[PDB]
Amino acid sequence: SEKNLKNINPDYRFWIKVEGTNIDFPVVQGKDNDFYLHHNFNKEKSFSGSIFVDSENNLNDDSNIVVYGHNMRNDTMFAQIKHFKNENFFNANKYVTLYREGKKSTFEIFSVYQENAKDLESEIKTKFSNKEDYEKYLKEQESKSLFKRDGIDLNSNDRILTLITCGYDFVNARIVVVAKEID
Repeated sequence: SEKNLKNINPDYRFWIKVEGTNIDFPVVQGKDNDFYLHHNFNKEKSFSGSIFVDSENNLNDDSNIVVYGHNMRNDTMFAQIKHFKNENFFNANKYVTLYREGKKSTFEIFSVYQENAKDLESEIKTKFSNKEDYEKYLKEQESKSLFKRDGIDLNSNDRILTLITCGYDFVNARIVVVAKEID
């Protein structure tokens, strides 16, 4: 199954499902963060692209796994990420699930926020010098959340997942959801 996928495209890395949403897709890694904006999972060019993980992510090492997706308002790709801007939806919907080499991992969402695309590009980090900067980065992501997730106990031992898609409230808006690995 995961093998089949890996065949149809070797850039495949994992499956993702976001609780509360129809997001339930394979995720691919390109050599950059442009290819898969403009090409589907068969690599055929396409307006809607694919879900991709940051091309500089080392999935084994990195403290923050960054995944990007189109929002074109039509219930495809990361479109429904928009619901997390709703306080009630946020309270009720909590978990993102990655399946990778036969293995399921679960992450609890603790932050949602919107931001200018360039601003965001310069803020988002996959790599970290040392534990203090990581901790500092974690507190900033949490502190930016539109809503508090109770009892989350965010610290420098955690591993996180960050999801980024288009927003429409202002020009070049991006919406961002951050989640911490649990269990």
